[PDB]
Amino acid sequence: LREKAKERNPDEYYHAMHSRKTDAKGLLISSRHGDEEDESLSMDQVKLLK
Amino acid sequence: TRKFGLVKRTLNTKKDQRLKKNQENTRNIPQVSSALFFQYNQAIKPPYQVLIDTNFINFSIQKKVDIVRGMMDCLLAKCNPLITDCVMAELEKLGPKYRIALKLARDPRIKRLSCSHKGTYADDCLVHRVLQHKCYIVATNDAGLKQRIRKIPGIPLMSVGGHAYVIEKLPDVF
Amino acid sequence: MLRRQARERREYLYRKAQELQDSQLQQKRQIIKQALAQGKPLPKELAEDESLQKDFRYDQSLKQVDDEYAATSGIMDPRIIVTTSRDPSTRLSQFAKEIKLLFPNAVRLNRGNYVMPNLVDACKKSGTTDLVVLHEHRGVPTSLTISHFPHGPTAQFSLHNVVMRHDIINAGNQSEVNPHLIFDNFTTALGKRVVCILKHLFNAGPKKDSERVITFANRGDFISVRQHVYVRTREGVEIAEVGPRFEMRLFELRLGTLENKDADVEWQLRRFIRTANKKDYL
Amino acid sequence: AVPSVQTFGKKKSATAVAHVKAGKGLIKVNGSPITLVEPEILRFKVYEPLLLVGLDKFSNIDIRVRVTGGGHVSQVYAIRQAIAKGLVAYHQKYVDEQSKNELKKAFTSYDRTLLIADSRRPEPK
Amino acid sequence: KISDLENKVTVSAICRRRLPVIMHRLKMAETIQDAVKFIEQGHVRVGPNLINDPAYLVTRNMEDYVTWVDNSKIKKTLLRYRNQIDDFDFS
RNA sequence: CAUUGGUGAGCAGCGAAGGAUUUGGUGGAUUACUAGCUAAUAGCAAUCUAUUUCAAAGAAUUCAAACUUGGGGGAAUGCCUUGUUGAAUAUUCUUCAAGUGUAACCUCCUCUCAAAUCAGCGAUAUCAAACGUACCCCGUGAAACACCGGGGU
RNA sequence: UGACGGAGCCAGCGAGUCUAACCUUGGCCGAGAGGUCUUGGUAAAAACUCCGUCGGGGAACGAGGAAUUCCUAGUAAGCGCAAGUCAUCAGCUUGCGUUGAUUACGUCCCUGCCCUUUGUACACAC
RNA sequence: GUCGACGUACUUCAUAGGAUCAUUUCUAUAGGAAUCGUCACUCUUUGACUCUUCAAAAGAGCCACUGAAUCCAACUUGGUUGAU
Ligand SMILES: [Zn+2]
Repeated sequence: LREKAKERNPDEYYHAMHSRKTDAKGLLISSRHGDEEDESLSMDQVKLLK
Repeated sequence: TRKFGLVKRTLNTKKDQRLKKNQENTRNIPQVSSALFFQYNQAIKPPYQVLIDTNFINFSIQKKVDIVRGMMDCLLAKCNPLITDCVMAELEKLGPKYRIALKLARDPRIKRLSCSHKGTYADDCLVHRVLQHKCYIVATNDAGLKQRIRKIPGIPLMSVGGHAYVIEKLPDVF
Repeated sequence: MLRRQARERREYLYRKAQELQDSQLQQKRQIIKQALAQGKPLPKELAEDESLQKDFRYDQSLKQVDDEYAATSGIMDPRIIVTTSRDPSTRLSQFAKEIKLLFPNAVRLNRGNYVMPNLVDACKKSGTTDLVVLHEHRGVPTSLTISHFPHGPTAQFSLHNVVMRHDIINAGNQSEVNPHLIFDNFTTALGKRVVCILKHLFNAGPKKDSERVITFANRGDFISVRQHVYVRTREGVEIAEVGPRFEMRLFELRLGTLENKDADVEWQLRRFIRTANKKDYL
Repeated sequence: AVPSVQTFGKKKSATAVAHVKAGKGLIKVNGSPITLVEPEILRFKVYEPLLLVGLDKFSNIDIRVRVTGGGHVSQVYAIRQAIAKGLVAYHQKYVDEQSKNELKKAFTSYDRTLLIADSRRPEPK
Repeated sequence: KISDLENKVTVSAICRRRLPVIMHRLKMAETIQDAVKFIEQGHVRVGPNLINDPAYLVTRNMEDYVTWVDNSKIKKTLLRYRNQIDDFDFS
């Protein structure tokens, strides 16, 4: 796993570099809720859920 | 607004169905027989029903024994020997210099039972009549057929040697 | 450069691992050449191959220094760097200068607050053959590594009996001319690795009558190196000693540089083994 | 959205991540104003990208800078680097180009270390 | 091997020193069609000049020097993933 | 406390009988403008036909012609090339033979990657629930510092 | 190149169900091994910035003689933190980061070392 | 010092009986089933075509006129005797 650090080739572009983000320390963050649909409730959904 | 990486449309071979070679595109566990013990085969009782090869007839002539009268000497009980329809199709196919065996094969005490096959080859007509029932008692002297039946459990194989016949997998020898 | 220098390592591996699978084909093409030359019988699995039969019609035209040193071997002079561990004692900072004098083409760069990456990586850039780093215990120098730079091997040496040159007398200063060498008692194939990794630290082709000769002697698994001058009298050669006495012992041999620390270990001195004291070059 | 520009600044082992966005004119370092930098003598070493070009050009922008690594001095060389880079990379993006070449010629004549990292890579003799 | 020269010289050997294969070998684009999509749109370059024919043969020596073309929208997105853009480069 | 994240309520401000986003279709450009048609020194353009023909001119390899073929090996039968047998009076036709002759025809190669995905497996982790430990409370019960259930921190 | 006490903020390597002491008085339980509690003794990021306060040695010793060696930029030097990787070191070793200069960078005059003394290589020039 | 001779030790070498497919009829065998000018419906498989998700990237570019859809502002109608 350290051998892959030596050979990162920092021109690599995979198309899932839009859904993933990265913390400012440098290691990535992944959501607790995981799904694409459990992101954050809209105001119309909260107006019903309250 | 035309798309990128366009390429001339051409014939898939690994995927298309119009090609001849690409046109092509419940378990079964047979129960071991309700007769059979571990190897004992507790159902076979006299009289016996014995299948016969071509080879068992040919070495019966060289060793001067009757079929029916000579089998009862080895077997000590009554037996009904019965040549299948595939085996008689071999005995005719052996030809002119085996015709004295073909006379002795058609004897009204030698029974005949038909089969539903597409073939002459009686070496594999015979084992298939044995797995599906396991009441028969094979009389062969083929080397490859003996090995084909000694792996089958509980089927008394019978061969000819020296003077009289010999049996192998009968527990009730005497 | 950094991407180029990495990818030549990757292809050098795949050119090396190809040879191990083609060493078997290297062996069988000896049999075809000899049996064509003298001898009828031909073995079974080499008989049934039609692949290797057609393959031989090209292969009939084919035919030693180490594979890392192979491109440079006699052509280019080495340029080497003797550098010290970290905040050196004033005894060993003298002793790096005797290593700087024992080789030709050797410069001494004092090390402090360099890292081993940016001293390696700022040396492949400037282009040097290899790197000599020393260590010490309380002024007595103990260890020594030579590490060939263009992804070449390294050899961590332990060196026990040292006598620095500055202890003795103000007898003068060394000859500094290209030395002859003396390699004694190297029989093992690992012993030939230590031959070809030490030998290329000297400038190629010494004169037939240069006057200082550097012996590398291997009695009892401790490579013992001394520095000598010689003159030839009317009957015998008479010699005298200048420069350091070493005992020396390699104990691990990586295929990468001394930067790398996870490279493949060609050899490693096993201490803790039931037959450790028995064998030689083990 | 919000117009921003992110530039880096680097001395010995200290980074400096300066987000520059259009705003009101506040300049923060680590969630603290730039008048409270630690070494207190080198505070005018980070007022250089403020005072070289003129303090008017910070009236519409925000300079959020956060630094890690380094020491006391070698962070001050990182915040003066990322404010100069963060100012001169906002005028080529969201303000006028002729502003940028006025700035890049202003920081150059004063001290080129504001823009490009003076990397003191080793030399063997 | 001297008999690679008759046995291993195949078109699929010479057709994988193509540029879009090399951009898939160096893990630049995800797939091999998608690399043709990035060459044709103009995001890749060899040294100074960008390359626009997809079918550019690339020397093993020249295989070092393929990069994304600078200030591109596809070399900008890569640097946002590592949170390491620097718009003084206007990456 | 920070959002350089999403939704959604408001205000300052900008604000001439409204504003913003998105898109279908046609036109004019995208190089430097001398008109359409035909049988074209002229005629048409409502049409060339009951002048549209004759005359003139016009026939080279005495029958040059795949500059075009993925690479090995073959080519029986073909075809080509040369040699020959036989007939009609040098060519035409016919018969047989031979060619490290072959862009017909047989055969092996021209695929199997210093590759990447999807599926299994599954770690550093995460959310919830139950269960465990201690602690007070409530029901059941006549009652047990309850050896009955439950709630809570 | 001070002494003390607060306050201020700055790193980079490092994470194997593995990381760690001795001696003693005394109680209780236990057939014992031992358990448990008790008791005393002995070992074992900094510089930096800011404020407050201050103005001989306990004989060898007040910054180290002649001589002598190393040393050219993130270098000399100052500072602490870390790990202990089959040799080597724990009386220490090797890493890592912080703050970081002066003086050369010329010349063969000296002391050494070395090379050459057919121009051979092909122009022109010497 | 190496290479023979002998002794020892291991490794290796021969398979056979059938059946089917292979020739633009026919693999050699008569012990084998296939010669038809088609009209519907159901079901399944594959391919385009238009949108399109993981998920972007790039626009043969600019103007003019006419047409449409969405979103507020406005107005009208219904709406606490109950709109969503
Ligand atoms: Zn049958």
